Amino acid sequence: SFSGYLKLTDNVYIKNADIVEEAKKVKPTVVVNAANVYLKHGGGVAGALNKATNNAMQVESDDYIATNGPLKVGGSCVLSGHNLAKHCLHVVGPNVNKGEDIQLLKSAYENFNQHEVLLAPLLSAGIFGADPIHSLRVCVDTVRTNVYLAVFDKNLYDKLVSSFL
Ligand SMILES: CN1CCOc2cccc(NC(=O)Nc3cnc4[nH]ncc4c3)c21
Repeated sequence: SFSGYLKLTDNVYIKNADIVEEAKKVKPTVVVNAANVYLKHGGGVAGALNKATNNAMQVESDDYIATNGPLKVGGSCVLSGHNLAKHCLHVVGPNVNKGEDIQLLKSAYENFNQHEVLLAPLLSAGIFGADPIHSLRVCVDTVRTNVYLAVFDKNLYDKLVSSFL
């Protein structure tokens, strides 16, 4: 199961880890992708997860969009986890660098409540432009199911733990 995580709350855990390496080791039921509405997995966590699947995540995602159209900011869809997990929950947090409303971050984290346990990144963090400290606060105050947060950057991980209320 998940190992080496620091316990933040009754249901939220955190670790300084590369989510691709973590997913390959644990093979969780659900890995969360930091998706955009088009499921174009070019960079950030999405680019990394898609590269680990040898682009199979992108081929599946393009068929999903061709059939269903784009997701909503704050929405999600469940697709295959390929070689990383049973399922991938593609969640769209607001991208501050595209001028999207940070208030949609709580709606994005509500998608996690449909799954009993998840391996996830902090939504809207990294190249999505939000404050990761804020994202962790919204995560703890919204998600009720068991969430294992992987934070790639060691310096950010230390800042998140040391400033956690
Ligand atoms: C190095 N690993 C181990 C297993 O083999 C593969 C295969 C594909 C990708 C990676 N990891 C990766 O790209 N990680 C990555 C990058 N940028 C990122 N930005 N934000 C998160 C985040 C994660 C790995």
